[PDB]
Amino acid sequence: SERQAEVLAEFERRKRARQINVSTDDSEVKACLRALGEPITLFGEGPAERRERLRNILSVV
Amino acid sequence: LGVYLTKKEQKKLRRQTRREAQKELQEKVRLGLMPPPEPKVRISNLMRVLGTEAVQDPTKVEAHVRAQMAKRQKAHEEANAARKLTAEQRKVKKIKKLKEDISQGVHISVYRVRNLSNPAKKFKIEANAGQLYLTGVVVLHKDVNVVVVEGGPKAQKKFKRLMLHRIKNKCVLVWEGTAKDRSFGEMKFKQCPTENMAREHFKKHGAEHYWDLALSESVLESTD
Amino acid sequence: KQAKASEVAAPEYRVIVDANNLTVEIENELNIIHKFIRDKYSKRFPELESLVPNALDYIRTVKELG
Amino acid sequence: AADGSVKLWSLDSDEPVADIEGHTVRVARVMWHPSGRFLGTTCYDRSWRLWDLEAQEEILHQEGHSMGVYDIAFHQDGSLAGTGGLDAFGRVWDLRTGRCIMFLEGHLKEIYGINFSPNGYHIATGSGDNTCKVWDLRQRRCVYTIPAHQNLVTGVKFEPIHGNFLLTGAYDNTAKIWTHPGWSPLKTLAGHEGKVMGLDISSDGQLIATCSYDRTFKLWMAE
Amino acid sequence: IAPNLSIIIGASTAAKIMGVAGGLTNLSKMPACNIMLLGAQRKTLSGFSSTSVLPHTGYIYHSDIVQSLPPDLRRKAARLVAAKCTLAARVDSFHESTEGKVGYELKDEIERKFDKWQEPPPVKQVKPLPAPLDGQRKKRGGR
Amino acid sequence: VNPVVFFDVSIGGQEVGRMKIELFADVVPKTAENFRQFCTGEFRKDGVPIGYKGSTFHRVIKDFMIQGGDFVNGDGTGVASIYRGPFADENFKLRHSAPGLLSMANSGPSTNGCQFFITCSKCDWLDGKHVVFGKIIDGLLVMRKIENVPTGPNNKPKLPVVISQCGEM
Amino acid sequence: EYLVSPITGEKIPASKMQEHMRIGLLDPRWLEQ
Amino acid sequence: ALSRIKRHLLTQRAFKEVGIEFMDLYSHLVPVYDVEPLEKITDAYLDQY
Amino acid sequence: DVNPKAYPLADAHLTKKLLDLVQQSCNYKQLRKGANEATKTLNRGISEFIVMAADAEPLEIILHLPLLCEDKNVPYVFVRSKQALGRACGVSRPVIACSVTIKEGSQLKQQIQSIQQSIERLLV
Amino acid sequence: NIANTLMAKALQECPNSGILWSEAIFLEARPQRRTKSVDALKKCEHDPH
Repeated sequence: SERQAEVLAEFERRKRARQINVSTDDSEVKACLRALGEPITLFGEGPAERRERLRNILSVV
Repeated sequence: LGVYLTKKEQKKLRRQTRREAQKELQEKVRLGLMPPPEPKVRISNLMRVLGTEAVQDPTKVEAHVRAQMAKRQKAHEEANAARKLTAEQRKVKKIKKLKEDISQGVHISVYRVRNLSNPAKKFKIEANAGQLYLTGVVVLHKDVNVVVVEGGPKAQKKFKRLMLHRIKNKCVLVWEGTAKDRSFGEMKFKQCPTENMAREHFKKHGAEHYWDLALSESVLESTD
Repeated sequence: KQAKASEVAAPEYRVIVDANNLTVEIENELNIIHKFIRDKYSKRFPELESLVPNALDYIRTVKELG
Repeated sequence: AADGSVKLWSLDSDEPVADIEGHTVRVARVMWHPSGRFLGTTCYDRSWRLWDLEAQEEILHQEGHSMGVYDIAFHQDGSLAGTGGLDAFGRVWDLRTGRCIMFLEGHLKEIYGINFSPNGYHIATGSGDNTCKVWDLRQRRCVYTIPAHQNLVTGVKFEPIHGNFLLTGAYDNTAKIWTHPGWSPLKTLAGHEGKVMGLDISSDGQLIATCSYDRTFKLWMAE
Repeated sequence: IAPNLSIIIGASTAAKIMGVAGGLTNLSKMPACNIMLLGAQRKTLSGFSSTSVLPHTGYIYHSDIVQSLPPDLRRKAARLVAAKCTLAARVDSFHESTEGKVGYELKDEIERKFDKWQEPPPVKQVKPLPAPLDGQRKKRGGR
Repeated sequence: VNPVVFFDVSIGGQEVGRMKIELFADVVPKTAENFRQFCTGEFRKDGVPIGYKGSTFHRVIKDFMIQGGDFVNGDGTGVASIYRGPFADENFKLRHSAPGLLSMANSGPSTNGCQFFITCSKCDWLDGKHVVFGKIIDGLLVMRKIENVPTGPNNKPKLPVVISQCGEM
Repeated sequence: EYLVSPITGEKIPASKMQEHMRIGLLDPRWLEQ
Repeated sequence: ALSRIKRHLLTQRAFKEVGIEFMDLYSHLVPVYDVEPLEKITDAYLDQY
Repeated sequence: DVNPKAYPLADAHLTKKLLDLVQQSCNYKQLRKGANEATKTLNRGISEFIVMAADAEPLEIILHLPLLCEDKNVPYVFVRSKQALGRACGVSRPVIACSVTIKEGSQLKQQIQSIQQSIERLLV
Repeated sequence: NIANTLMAKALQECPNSGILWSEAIFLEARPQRRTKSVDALKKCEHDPH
């Protein structure tokens, strides 16, 4: 059914997320996130949260 | 340039990778993609894991636990054997064929031995030159053995330690330096009783200065 | 003393260096003096060495004791 | 010095009389002209400057080497000057035309010892590759190669009277007294506790002073 | 003689340490862990403990800045000062920053370290006592 | 360049889109700094990113004004900024004669706090009383839908129109 | 400068190098905590 | 244990902090001292010897 | 470049071998980090060579080591980045000076000697 | 200083020399003789010197 398919899709999406390289420079991360079209800061998130958001966005695309 | 990492960072990276793999396996079990892991049973573990059922039919239980142990052991062995075949492969072509990076500079060591009448030492020197892929030549004359070896720095350091410590009338390096390109061909010997023939053979490749330095060293040894 | 009194081509650097070597020279000769005083006073008082470890304090002590 | 400033001092005053500046790189060599007026300074700025006594200005800042010029060797007549760089290259420039004549290629490491022969036809350049190339100025080719030692040769100079013998000094704590022609070695000056950095011969040729890396100067005289 | 090193510590202490060391060059060649041991008299314990003697304490330990610290913070302070003192010598022996710029650049960080060590403790929330437990909590078995 | 902010408008639980409002730091550096501190926030009250995130518009006068952003009281009486309380006006060079401009809403001089008022039309009486904190460069349809929301007594909207997310764009 | 991350294998400048390491191996369960 | 005791007798001069408590006898407060076991064994052997 | 005073500065090729040897010595516990430990080893006469970094704002804090080396007849070499030297030393914190120590019958001997020769080939 | 350099050179090139090591002690200053020289010297060899 669709439930197994979607949970497996999210499973390999997370697995891809764990295996994607993102630079540790905050400025470069900000520039990359701006290029991707998303706001740099999400309700005052921390830099680690910003890096995680960029990693997830890269994983989805 | 490549950068190392401290032992603390090595331990943390290994621990993070192992924890990542364990979480991956556990969440794979969560989603049903993987069967729940079976208890690891050995001979000592037998009566603890399958105690209530080993009394039903002990020999079948013994067979099952031995099959599990052998399955783990054989799983470990396959990869090891395949990568040991990989060892043979590289050792004969990728783990022993280096050449010491001799591309921009050839270390040339020319030594002058006094007594080299034994063919066993010449055969061992030829085997050491062929095993280390070091070029050069050898000229024989009256109480003179001019052995020039041009190659890499590690091959020259091995040949100097073999000729100075592993081979025994005295052997001393007359000229140890660097050259732009190679001058001598394969490791061969040339017997020249006259000094003019050895000088012409050295000047055919442009290495008459080594023969002149060997003659000057012999004259200095015979004078004092 | 002359260098000190001047400020009160022979630059001041050599005077400073020779003074900072004189301190070690006089420390060594004072160590010799203290050793000799210890050797002499061992007859009078063979225990004050362990009791008084400092050399200058030893010399002042034997001066005030005799 | 290594700061780039040249200090021209007198034989009586302990202070330098002239402070010739204009070089930011470390000044490797500074040699006066055989006429006595000019002075060639070779530094690590990949160029060679020329000063004068009555002018005290840059006469010719002749660049051209890929690396810094380590040693410079002028001719006995003063018509040519052979500047050797740290990129195993040696340019023989003309002191009357202002152009390079000979390219002293063939060395492997950086050339540290270069000195023209007093006969006016030979030129010996010693590099750090445990060799020494003696070339001919008339034949325009390398006449011989002299592997004098097994270390980096830093001092190579013949006799100032006739040049019948050449003193080759390397970092192997020993010097070799070769010869003008075949350069067959005659004397092995050993006993130095450190690397032979500099060496010089007398004007008559009876005493040779060779300094070492052990902060001592040793003279070798005939006995 | 030693502008930066005179800036770091007391002038009398600087003179004493150079005198016992043998010179500016002699002191600059010494390891930092050895300078703090300069002028450490072997005070004999008169039945008291070794801590009362305060052993392994040098002229740097008795300097002006080090003596202005609580005793529990003294020894450590000495070490720090010694290290920085060494740096000053390793500068002063080569005649650099004769105005004392390295001296200030080291004394300000010494003051910063002293402030950090003496800083008031931060605010730490207290853990409320956990609630009483009921039901069942799965606890594993095994070896 | 001028800092650009973004705020997702959520009216009645339904997202009407994000509103890109760039703060004019040249004419109002203090208001732009307060908007940057209230957009994401690092540590405002005991290490908590308090700001304009989660606030709602408490006053909605149709084709006149949309005032809100009060995170203290929620009814428009809250006054908070990065200067530890209310701050003075930056400059009077900016006018509210253009729709979409978000000014610092206040009850008088030197009382500009966290309350921001987006002008839905040209208000000549608001010029000089409140300084314009920024201009809406994008998302004017969400502001027009929030300004046309039904408002009850004292211009209080009967439907919850709050900001779901806020940050720097 | 330019250095290759031993844990990432990307060319990174040396000025941030040490910092690149510190936030390079940061454990995500620290974010969870 | 005896070797450690001898080493502590010969070299050890600085010791760890010892706690103090007071037994209340409602007439006087008797001091009770808490010493580390490592030093306690050495002191006990020393007392016995 | 950045440190013009560092006359015995190693090239890019030599730095890789130097750091590899430093890491190997750290594996064999034949390395002493820090200027004070290098000075202690030199005074003890147990070191063989010193690897120092050319980036340090009070640079003279390392300048005592070369002269002492000339007193003890020990080669010394300069390196560009202190962070790389510290990473080779096994310490994340930057290190400006490290020393390599002698052990009886050490397996690194030949490599040590090789690098030693290079330093003498680098001097002038 | 040159004597110390030569001494250091001699110790480096000729270890296990009892007379050289003992005379090197006498080169070393009193604060640096017992603390460091004699211990490594006894480690090197047990010559009557």
